[PDB]
Amino acid sequence: SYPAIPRIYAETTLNMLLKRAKKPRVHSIDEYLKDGGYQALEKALNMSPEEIIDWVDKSTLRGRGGAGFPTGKKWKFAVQNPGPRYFICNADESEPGTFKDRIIIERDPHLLIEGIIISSYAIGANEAYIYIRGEYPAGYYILRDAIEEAKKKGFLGKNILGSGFDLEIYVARGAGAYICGEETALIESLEGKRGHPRLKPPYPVQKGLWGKPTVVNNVETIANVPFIISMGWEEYRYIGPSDYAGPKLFPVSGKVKKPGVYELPMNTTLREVIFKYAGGTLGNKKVKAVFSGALDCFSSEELDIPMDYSPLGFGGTGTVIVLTEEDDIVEAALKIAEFYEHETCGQCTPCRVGCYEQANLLEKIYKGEATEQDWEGFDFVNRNIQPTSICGLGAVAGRLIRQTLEKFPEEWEKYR
Amino acid sequence: EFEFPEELKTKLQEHINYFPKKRQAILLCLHEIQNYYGYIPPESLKPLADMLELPLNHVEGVVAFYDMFDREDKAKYRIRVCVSIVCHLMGTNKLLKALENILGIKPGEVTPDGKFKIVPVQCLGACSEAPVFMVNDDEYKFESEVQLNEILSRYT
Ligand SMILES: Cc1cc2nc3c(=O)[nH]c(=O)nc-3n(C[C@H](O)[C@H](O)[C@H](O)COP(=O)(O)O)c2cc1C
Ligand code: SF4
Ligand code: FES
Ligand SMILES: [Cl-]
Ligand SMILES: [Cl-]
Ligand SMILES: [Cl-]
Ligand SMILES: [Cl-]
Ligand code: NA
Repeated sequence: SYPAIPRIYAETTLNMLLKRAKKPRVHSIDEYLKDGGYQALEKALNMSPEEIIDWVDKSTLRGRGGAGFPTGKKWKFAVQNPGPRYFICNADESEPGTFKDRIIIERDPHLLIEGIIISSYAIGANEAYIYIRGEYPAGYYILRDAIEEAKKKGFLGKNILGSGFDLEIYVARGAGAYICGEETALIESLEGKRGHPRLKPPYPVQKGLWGKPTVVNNVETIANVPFIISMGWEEYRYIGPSDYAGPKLFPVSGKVKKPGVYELPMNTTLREVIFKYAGGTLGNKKVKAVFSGALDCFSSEELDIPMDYSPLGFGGTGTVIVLTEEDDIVEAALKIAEFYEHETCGQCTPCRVGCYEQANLLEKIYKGEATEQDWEGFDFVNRNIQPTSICGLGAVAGRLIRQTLEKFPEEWEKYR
Repeated sequence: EFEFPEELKTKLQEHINYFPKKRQAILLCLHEIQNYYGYIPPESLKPLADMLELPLNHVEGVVAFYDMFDREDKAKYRIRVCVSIVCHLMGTNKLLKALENILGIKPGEVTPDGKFKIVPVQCLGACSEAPVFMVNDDEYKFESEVQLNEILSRYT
C-alpha cells in the first residue's frame, strides 16, 4: 500500500512510454514481463557496451531534462575516461508545470529500471542511482519495491543473466531543493552535502560523483532506451520528424479542459497540443499566454510553433501551462519571481540578490506600493541576475518575466 | 544525554548500511527522524552526526539547506500547500480559505493540539490536478471545503 497520488490524466498517440502509464496504477514486474518487458535488457547484454552507445547515438535521442544534449554523445564522452563510472537517473523534476517524470515512475517503474540497467551496462557503471525529489514519497516506495522485484528476477545484482555484468541501483531522496535537479548540485547531494552547484568544466562525464566519470540522465530520456534496443535505432528514428525523432511527453496544465500528460511526436504544434489533444480552453476563452514551465512565455500569436528542440520551436521540456484572456500576466509573473526567490542557492551574488529583489519589487508593483525607483530597480534587477552565475538558474531567473514585459506591455503599463 | 529509541536507531542504521558510504544516508536519516518526531529535534543532530561519522556543523548546514526539514515546530501532520503558478491560477486561495475555516490556522501556523501545520511549498509536480496539497506523504487535488473536510477527518 502506497501513499495517495492524484490521478493525473494521460493519453498517447504512440503507445510507447505511456503504453502502461496511461493507466493510473502501479504496473508490477509480472505485468511488465507479460508485455515483453526486460527482453530489451537481454538483447542489450548480448551486445557490446560500444554497440549500445552506437545505437543510442544513431537513434538521435536527446536529453529530456532541459539542455537537450545528444544522449549517445554524452555516453561517448564518459567512456573516453577510465573507470569506475557512475550512472544517475535524475528524478528531481520540480519545475512549475512539469509532472511528466512521476507518471513513468509511479505507474511503469520497470520501464525506467530496464532503461537504467541498459544505460549502466553501456557506460560500464556498476553503481547506479535514482535521485527522486523528497515530495514524491509514493514514487520512492514504488521504485524501492520495483528494484527488489528486478533483483529477485535476476535483472540486478552480480553477474546479471550470466553476462558477468554487475549492478546495484540505490534510491536517494531529495529534501526540498529545486536546485538539486541541476546535475552538479544533485551529485553534491548524493555525496551527503548541501545541493550547491559546482563550476563547469570539469563536467560530470569527466569528474562527477566522488570525482569519477558520471552520466546523469533525466527519467524520460532513460525511458526511451528500452525502445531503441527493442526496435533498433533505425525503426526508432522513424517515429515523428526525422530531425527530432522519438516519443515526447507533454505535461499540459492551467486553463485547458483536459489537463494531463500527452505522449506525442515532436512535429505536433503548440496549438494542436492545446486544442486537438487537451480539449481546448476552459470555457472556450481565448489563449492569452503559454508558460513553458518557469522558462519561457509564448503569446497567442506563437501557437503554430512545433513542440521540438528547434530554435523557433517550443523547446524547454515541453511543459505547457495555459493562461486565458482573464488571467493577469503581472500576477502570473509574480508567481514565477517567487519561485526563483525561493530556489536560488545564494552562492552567486547577482543570483542571490537578484532573485530576492525581483520578487520583492514585483510584489510591491503588484500591490500598488511601488515607487518610481522600485519600477526602475525592478527593470534593472530583472536584467542583472545572470552575471557571474555558476549554473543555469541565474541565467534564466529573469527570462520568462522579461518576455512578459516585451509581449504584454499594456498589462504591465496598467500597474504603472 | 539524547538517545534515539531502538526502533528508530535500527531504521537509521539500515539507511547508513544501504549506500556504499555512510554519509550518503544523511537525507534518508533526516526524513526518518522527522517522520518519527514530527520535526527535527535540535538534540537529535549530534548522535546522528556520530552515526554518519560527520562533523556536527556539516549536519546542521544540511538540515538548514533542505527546507522539507522543520527544526522549530512539532506537528503530527504537515499540510503542504502548493503556492506556485498553476495552483495559484486554479485555486490555492480557495484551498487556504477552506483550511482556515476547518482548522482555524493560516500558513506557517500549527493547531493548538500540535496535530496540523500548514506549510506553503513550491510546485509539487501534480499541476494538472491543481490546486494541490499533501498531508504528510499523501497527495490530493482540492475540490471544495466539504471534500477537504472529509479528507482531513481521515487523519486522527
Ligand atoms: C536549476 C536547474 C534544475 C534542473 N532540474 C532538472 C530536473 O529536475 N531534472 C532533470 O532531469 N534535469 C534537470 N536539469 C538539467 C540537468 O542539470 C541535466 O542537464 C540533466 O539531468 C541531464 O539529463 P538529460 O541529458 O537526459 O536531459 C536542471 C538544470 C538546472 C540548471
Ligand atoms: S546561479 Fe544561482 S542557483 Fe546557480 S549556483 Fe549561482 S546562486 Fe546558486
Ligand atoms: S504549480 Fe502546484 S503542483 Fe505544480
Ligand atoms: Cl539477441
Ligand atoms: Cl544544465
Ligand atoms: Cl542599465
Ligand atoms: Cl564535531
Ligand atoms: Na530536490
